[PDB]
Amino acid sequence: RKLISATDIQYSGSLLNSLNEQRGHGLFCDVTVIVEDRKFRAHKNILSASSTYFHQLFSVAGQVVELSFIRAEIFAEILNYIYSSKIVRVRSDLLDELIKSGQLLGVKFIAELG
Amino acid sequence: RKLISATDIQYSGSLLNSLNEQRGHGLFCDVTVIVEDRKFRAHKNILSASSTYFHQLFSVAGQVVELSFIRAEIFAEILNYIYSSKIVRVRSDLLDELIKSGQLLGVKFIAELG
Repeated sequence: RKLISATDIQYSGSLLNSLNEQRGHGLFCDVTVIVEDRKFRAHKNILSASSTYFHQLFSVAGQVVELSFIRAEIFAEILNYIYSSKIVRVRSDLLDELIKSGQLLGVKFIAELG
Repeated sequence: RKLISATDIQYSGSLLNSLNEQRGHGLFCDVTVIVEDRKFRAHKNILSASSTYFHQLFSVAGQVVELSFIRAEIFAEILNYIYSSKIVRVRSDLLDELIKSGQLLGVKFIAELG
């Protein structure tokens, strides 16, 4: 008569990495985000969960969203984070800009790097 | 002239928890799994990433999958893990059974509790 609990310390990382690979190939991706003229394919369940702006958007029909006021390479970073929990070796000047796009999109961790 | 990296230690947990809540309400869920006569709503991107059996299934059309040889309450646990990275206070006798369903579904961490 006993209870067992187990935690998979590596789960989160492998999941996220599989999910990031999925979006690299468009696997299971149900939305396309267009920034400047670059198109990012992605998963609504992930963006909704992690972004208050996308949370708002995806409570209604929509397969395409067009964003302004944010550069493609900056948005690329927001996604990389959304799909890894990390920003990695970002250059110090792009930071202020990155922080702002996090603010616009409601990605708390990016918004609050300052 | 400098590079910045940041890691969000809490990201994985919040993401997973938001995702688990989503499936509790069927939000963004694109598959239904029927075990015994219980129906579980879920996300293909998550199950594909985490289960080799579902990975196989979801490379083709299909909105419903019917499983046999696995009890509902046992499958419920596999999902809870898939959506938390943890099994929590599982009773010791159900374990052997849980391990087997992990084997059938190809959920490495569950398969390898022995």
